[PDB]
Amino acid sequence: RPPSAFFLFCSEYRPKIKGEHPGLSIGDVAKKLGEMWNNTDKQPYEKKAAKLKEKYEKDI
Amino acid sequence: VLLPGYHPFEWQPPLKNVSSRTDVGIIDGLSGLASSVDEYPVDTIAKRFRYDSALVSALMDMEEDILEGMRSQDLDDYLNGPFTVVVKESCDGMGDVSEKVPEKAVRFSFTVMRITIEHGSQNVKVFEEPKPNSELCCKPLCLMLADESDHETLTAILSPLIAEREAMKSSELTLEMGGIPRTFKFIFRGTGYDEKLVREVEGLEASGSVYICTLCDTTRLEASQNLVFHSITRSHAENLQRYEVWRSNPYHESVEELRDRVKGVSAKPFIETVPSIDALHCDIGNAAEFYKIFQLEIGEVYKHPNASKEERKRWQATLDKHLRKRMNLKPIMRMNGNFARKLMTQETVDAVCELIPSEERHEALRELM
Amino acid sequence: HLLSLTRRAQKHRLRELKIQVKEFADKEEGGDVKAVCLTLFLLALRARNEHRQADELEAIMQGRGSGLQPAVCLAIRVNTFLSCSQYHKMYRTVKAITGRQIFQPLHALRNAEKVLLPGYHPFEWQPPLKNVSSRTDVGIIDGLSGLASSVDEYPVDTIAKRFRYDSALVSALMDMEEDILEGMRSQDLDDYLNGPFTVVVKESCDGMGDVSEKHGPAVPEKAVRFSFTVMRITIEHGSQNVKVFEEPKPNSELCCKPLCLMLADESDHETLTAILSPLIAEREAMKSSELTLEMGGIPRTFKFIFRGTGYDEKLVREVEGLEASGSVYICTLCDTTRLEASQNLVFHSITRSHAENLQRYEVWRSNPYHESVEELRDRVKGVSAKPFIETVPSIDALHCDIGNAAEFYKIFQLEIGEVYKHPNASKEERKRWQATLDKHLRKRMNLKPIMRMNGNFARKLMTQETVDAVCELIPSEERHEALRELMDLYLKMKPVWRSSCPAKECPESLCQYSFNSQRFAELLSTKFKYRYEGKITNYFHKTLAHVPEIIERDGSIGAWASEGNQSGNKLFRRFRKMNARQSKCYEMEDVLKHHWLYTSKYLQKFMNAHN
DNA sequence: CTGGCCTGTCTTACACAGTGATGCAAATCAAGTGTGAAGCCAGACAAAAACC
DNA sequence: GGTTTTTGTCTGGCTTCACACTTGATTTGCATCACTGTGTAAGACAGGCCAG
DNA sequence: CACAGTGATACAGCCCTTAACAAAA
DNA sequence: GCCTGTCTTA
DNA sequence: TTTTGTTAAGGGCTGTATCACTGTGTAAGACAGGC
Ligand SMILES: [Mn+2]
Ligand SMILES: [Mn+2]
Ligand SMILES: [Zn+2]
Ligand SMILES: [Zn+2]
Repeated sequence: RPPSAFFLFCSEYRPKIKGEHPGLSIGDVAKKLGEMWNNTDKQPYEKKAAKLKEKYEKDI
Repeated sequence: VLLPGYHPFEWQPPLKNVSSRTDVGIIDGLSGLASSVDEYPVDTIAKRFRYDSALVSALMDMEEDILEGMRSQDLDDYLNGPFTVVVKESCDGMGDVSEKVPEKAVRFSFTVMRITIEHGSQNVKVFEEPKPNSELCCKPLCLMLADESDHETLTAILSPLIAEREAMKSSELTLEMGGIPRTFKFIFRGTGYDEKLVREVEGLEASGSVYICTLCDTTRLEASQNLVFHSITRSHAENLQRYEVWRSNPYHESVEELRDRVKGVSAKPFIETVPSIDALHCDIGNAAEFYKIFQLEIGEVYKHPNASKEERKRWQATLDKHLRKRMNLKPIMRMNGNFARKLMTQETVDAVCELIPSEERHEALRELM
Repeated sequence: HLLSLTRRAQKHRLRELKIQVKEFADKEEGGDVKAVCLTLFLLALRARNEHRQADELEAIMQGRGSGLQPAVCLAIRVNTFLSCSQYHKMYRTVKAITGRQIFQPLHALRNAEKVLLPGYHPFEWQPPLKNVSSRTDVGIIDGLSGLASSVDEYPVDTIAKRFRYDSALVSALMDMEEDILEGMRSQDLDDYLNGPFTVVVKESCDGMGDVSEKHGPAVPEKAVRFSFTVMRITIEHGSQNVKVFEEPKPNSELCCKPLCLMLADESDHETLTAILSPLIAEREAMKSSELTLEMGGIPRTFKFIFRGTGYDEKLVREVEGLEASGSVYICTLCDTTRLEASQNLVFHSITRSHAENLQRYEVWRSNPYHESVEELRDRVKGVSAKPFIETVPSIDALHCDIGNAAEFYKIFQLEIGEVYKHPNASKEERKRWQATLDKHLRKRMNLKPIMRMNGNFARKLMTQETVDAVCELIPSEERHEALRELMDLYLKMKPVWRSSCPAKECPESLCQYSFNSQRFAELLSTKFKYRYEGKITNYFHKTLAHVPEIIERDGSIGAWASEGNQSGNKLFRRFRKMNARQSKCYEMEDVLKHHWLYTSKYLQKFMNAHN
């Protein structure tokens, strides 16, 4: 399956949030990511998501 | 494993006229009925289980429920003290079965209703069926292609099962569950018989008779006048002896005197039933009476003793129209449960009082409801 | 026993072997106690003939997941006639007890249905079809095709549903995509090649007799099924036409894709033409265009050839304007009368055609040479109503055999009675002749007598052995010679009408068929004069007169038979009982969609997976 | 010689079984990983138990 | 009584999952729809025994 | 009638199981 | 030198 | 030095090919009304 826009975003923003706070838990890191991304700009994420979606659709 | 005839068991004392072989499964429902051209013509095919063998298979089926119920009553798994099994016995014809002439079928079946175990001198229930009237727990005993009004064939096929059941009525069943030998004794209650089949197997007359009740000796006139003070009187043995009285005419009476003497038992009974009533029919009978009272209170029949057919018909039409207007009740040619359910309300009585002049009669109708 | 005791106990009882095994593993297998014990136990399981538990252990150690694709779930559901409720019970039960989701839920199967049904893939017609919509998302359409239903109009008493003919052709092609690609591969051609494919579509239509379900006072309910069967697909690779697909079982109910289902009488001409005319119109329109459709990523083009051979004689005559079967004009291929056909045995030719028949109806209607009804009818050769479907009437291998055997049986009875020598005979004499023949066939040939003509009596009776048998009952042996030669000619003719490809299987039989039928009829005319009454059957007429022309027209006989659709009715009823909403408008389309799915080659591939 | 009136067929009403579709709520998936909970290991040995 | 077994005891350091948290777009679960055919049984009804 | 299509039943084909060489790798 | 449903079974 | 094939006689599960058996659709003739 292809990842949601938010999901590819999360994979790309893992290193930023990690470098600033190294010991943040998975609950904490994901809570942050979701909160700040939820407050947001995010259209290229949805674009990449749609592209990967139709790419996976083609895959039989 | 799941069919009758697999597990071993014992009857103490051995059942009267029943084989002791335990590996018996499906057997011919004709039970050796003669089929030569000289004999009576056999127009039916039937197959059955031996009644005890079926009881064994049914208990073993529910083994898990019995043990878990024993646990749930804070009793020990290994206890073996006498279990009492209550067994609803049932019979009905199944109408047209044909795949396409009518081909009718009778189904003789049973239902395990309750299993109690004795600890000290309390009878603690270990199991009881949640859905007693479900098709799911109605274990089939004998299936035949015959008319339930074909008395000769019906008796010929069903008499061997009744013999076996009579035999089990005075014996104990030893049966191994979870490694431990357990002991069961049975109580048979033939409550699953609609009225026509009750009357047929208990030697009574057909439903149009004056002897309207299969619990008591009332006549239609008696039950109409007395109404409430009646008691359950009839029993299978009283009916066998009333048949013998009809047969022997001991006091040399005429046919009408004899019929009054035996209170309708003109044929010999051959099944002991437990005739009951359906909650549905209670509702339907009450609702039919209330419907007639409503239409007659609208027409005010006490003031018009010589009212003609068409005047009463217009009374009925008035009641139908107003019930459609106020309670959204489609008029009915025949009576059913949903009609009775929607009509037997206090608000319906208010709706019908809206058409009754005298309020003194509103009091009476509302108290009746 | 080991398995009675607890883990601490079993470890106690096995410690010695555990130490020995650890030694063996470290010295030979690099310390993999897990793998060595697994292999020991698997091979022990195989030793006790308990392969099932060993394979299950193998699959759980490999971790290979068991999950059926929703398309396979649909294949099973369709091909075992499970309703949605019954499938749901089985699904939820297997999922609850194994914890794993082996079967897929019902919505997944519905979605997988969408792919296999008409109206899913896109396509184009070049040039666009005349009077046919270009929309590609059309599925089930109302079979009345907007037929007026107001109380003023003619009363509409039928329910029908259909697919759009082009749309159904697209769905069928996409269904057989894998077979087309595999067929190109097996012919040493390329998967990606797109050169023009040609599709030979066999068209069919039959009544399904009674369809009623009844509790006696049986009100009949007849049905008509309009179907098509992809017969072969070829590709032009040179000046050569390579056969990349050929339907293996062309008369099976498996490949007879339902196109229109209607509850109406095949003899009810007004409704038959009202329902079928839109289909015929789409079929015509497609005859003048090329279909482009994407398969495996490559657009392909398809040219179609519709051949209406699935019509039994009654329906042929009805839709082509001819008279009813009792007419003097017995053949639907030529203008012969029964008398003409009985006197002239072999020399007729295939002269009727849809155009001629349209023409003859117009002649009948306008009466241009102001003729009496007998003269007009003679002029138009029995075409007294306007045809409305172009068909290609044929014969099945069965009826050739049947007609020949009926004639040989009658000849046997008359040769036992020496009618060549005695002209007259009472009813009793002929009855005793037939009793003699039936007794003697039952005695020496083990042949049961039959009161009604049938196929396998013909098959078993048309043997030289039976001729020796019957010759045991004939006085003169010149007549023995005559019968042996007549049966020899029969046996020289039979391979042509029975084989699947007579051009390849029996080329000499096909080449000499016409000469042999000439000699056959000449032997009947010289040494069997008595069996001439001016009567003959269409089956015999077609067998002696039209077999070579029909072969040259179609390549074969036995494959365009009337044999299979006797299963259809059964199929129909089943779907109506167990897989159809119980409402007149919906039940029809549910039967249609289920019948479509039942015919798809995709799911049939899943249902033959073991091979 | 003709009723009323006590009886087995007839005639539809009527509930409802169960069809494929539908529609909305609620799991579910997918990623990251650091935990905590959990059965197991080894060896000398003694309880609570059945076998001669 | 001796001679055979089951089943415990004491640690930790191990390996192998489940849970933790978020978002929102799929996928499942489940009850429901509209709808007639069919069985069942509540009716009506002609019918024939018998009396004025 | 022919045949479809039921549950029961008979028959054939399946991969092995003993030792040893040994062919491919 | 008839036509054409209905019916009977194989 | 490490993987598989192989021989021969022969022993159980499993898969499918029938059994027997009747209902049933289709159609092949028979037959009778066109008062
Ligand atoms: Mn009943
Ligand atoms: Mn036909
Ligand atoms: Zn009473
Ligand atoms: Zn011809």
